[PDB]
Amino acid sequence: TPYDPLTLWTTPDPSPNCSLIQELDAKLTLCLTKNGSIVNGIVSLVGVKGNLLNIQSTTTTVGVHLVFDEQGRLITSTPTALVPQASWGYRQGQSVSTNTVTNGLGFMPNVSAYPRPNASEAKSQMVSLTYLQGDTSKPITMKVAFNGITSLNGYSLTFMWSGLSNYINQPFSTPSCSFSYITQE
Amino acid sequence: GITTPEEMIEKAKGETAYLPCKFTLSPEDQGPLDIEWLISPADNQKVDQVIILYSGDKIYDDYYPDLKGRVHFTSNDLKSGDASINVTNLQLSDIGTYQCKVKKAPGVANKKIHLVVLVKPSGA
Repeated sequence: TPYDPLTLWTTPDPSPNCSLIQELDAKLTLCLTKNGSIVNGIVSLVGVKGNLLNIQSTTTTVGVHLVFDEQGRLITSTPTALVPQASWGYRQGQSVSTNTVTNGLGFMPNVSAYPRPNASEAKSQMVSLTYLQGDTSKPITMKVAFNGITSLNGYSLTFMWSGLSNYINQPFSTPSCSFSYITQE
Repeated sequence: GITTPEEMIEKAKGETAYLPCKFTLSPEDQGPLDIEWLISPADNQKVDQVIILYSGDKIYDDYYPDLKGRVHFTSNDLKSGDASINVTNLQLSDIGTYQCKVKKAPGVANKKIHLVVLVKPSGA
């Protein structure tokens, strides 16, 4: 196989691929690898245009969602952060394969473990402390919610970087942040 | 891939620099076309700063403030295989490594150009 069926990513060095506040104003690098019932994930977000380059005084949180359908295939429409033309799929070299994901449920967060109506439940969350800029003097929290911004028969991943309130005139930028979850299949 | 190696372009302040980036596409490269130019200024510590972009059949500029209005793709048909750009009225601040990334999943290529700007002509 030319591609790796155990990995779904945005490629290592994606181009601005999100229009969070304004058109293509951010780069979301996300890689998901399936290891049995657990997905090892590494996410990273950085502002490249507009307010994301200069965190507004009132901003306390910056977040993105990835909503998938019942086959685990990403849906490129609000509120999914990645734009329609953005790379997302099996890994093939430093790029993405053009094949459609046919084992998508292997990467989706398990709904029995994280019921769609349970996003507020601590268990549907993996919360950690990290640092803006990667600067240890600028602590922030990262919360990953599982299936909280769902449909039905659908799945989702939500990433919230909070505690930004006290960080101004700084571009929004996170370190590579790790996380994991039990898989649907 | 891109048709030219990593090169060094030496120009004089005020002149215009032509940064060539021509590419060929493979039959396999069936994904959407993305062209991104980044820059790592010599004067500061920033690296891989987005300069101009071609995504979803549209051009997006206005990313790097100091280079505002002085960057444009040279070709009127990028898809044909030419991602080249021009940096007009060069300033000493423009010195740095400019990178051209041309992507068509699964295809990906990049080229690095080290642009040097001299106060007055001569590399003699």
